[PDB]
Amino acid sequence: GLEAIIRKALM
Amino acid sequence: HMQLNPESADLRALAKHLYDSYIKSFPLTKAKARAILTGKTTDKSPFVIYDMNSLMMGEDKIKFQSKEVAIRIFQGCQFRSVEAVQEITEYAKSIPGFVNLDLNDQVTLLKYGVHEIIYTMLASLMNKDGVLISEGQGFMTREFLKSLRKPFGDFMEPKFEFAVKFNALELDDSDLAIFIAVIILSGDRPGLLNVKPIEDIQDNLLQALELQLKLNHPESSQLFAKLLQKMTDLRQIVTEHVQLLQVIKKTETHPLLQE
Ligand SMILES: O=C(NCc1ccccc1)c1cc(Cl)cc(C(=O)Nc2ccccc2)c1
Repeated sequence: GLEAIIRKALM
Repeated sequence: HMQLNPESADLRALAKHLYDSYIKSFPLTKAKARAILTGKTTDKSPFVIYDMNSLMMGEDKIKFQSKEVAIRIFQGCQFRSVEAVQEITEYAKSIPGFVNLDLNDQVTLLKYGVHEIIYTMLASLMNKDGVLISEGQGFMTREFLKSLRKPFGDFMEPKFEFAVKFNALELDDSDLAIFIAVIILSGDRPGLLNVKPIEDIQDNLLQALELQLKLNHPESSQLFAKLLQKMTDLRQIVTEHVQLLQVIKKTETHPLLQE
């Protein structure tokens, strides 16, 4: 959940 | 003794770069927050939720579906935290050396830092009476949040407790930008692959933070040490927070997760 958002935001 | 040399100049340019990036990533700064909370602004005066009646009017006239007030409030809080994760990630990308780290390490730092930085940025939005919400359109009193039924009544209390003592240190946006960067580059997060490069960036951020606090706070010669003690406090505080987020999850039942 948290990882999902961080990863997409990091793009 | 302290000298204005090429090294101190580079730490000041790093401090300024983080401030600039901070101002960019976080729409509502502590300076603007303190202006709203102290009525030292021309900007629109926020709507005060101090009881159930003022909440009901507030929902209709804040302009941000469970039939429980307490659940609707907590959902707004969790939606704002997703948004805060995105703002903090965007900020993390501006820290020199951070986008150069193993992506998996970038994720781990953010995964374990965001909650600690959310407590920090919440203090900027709080005074003894309550917390600014809805990017400063609303203000919700500490005692009203505390009156919500179990287990929602105790959700915000530890953030207020942290904020009362953290705010007493009178940090500004220039101090906070570096403070938050020191938190993100914590070499001791579980599951990191390549620790040394994180400690190397952190060492530089710690030197920048120490200089910022000496130049900016002639009233406390050990403010640097006191801030490191807060990063230590924040660790166990987030432990308790994550603990309660569970008790809720398994006792009570955001569009970017659905996508
Ligand atoms: O808008 C909120 N709740 C929705 C609502 C309000 C009033 C009536 C009905 C529904 C809300 C409530 C609380 Cl207690 C805190 C926050 C908030 O901004 N949290 C936050 C998290 C991370 C970083 C900064 C702030 C937002």
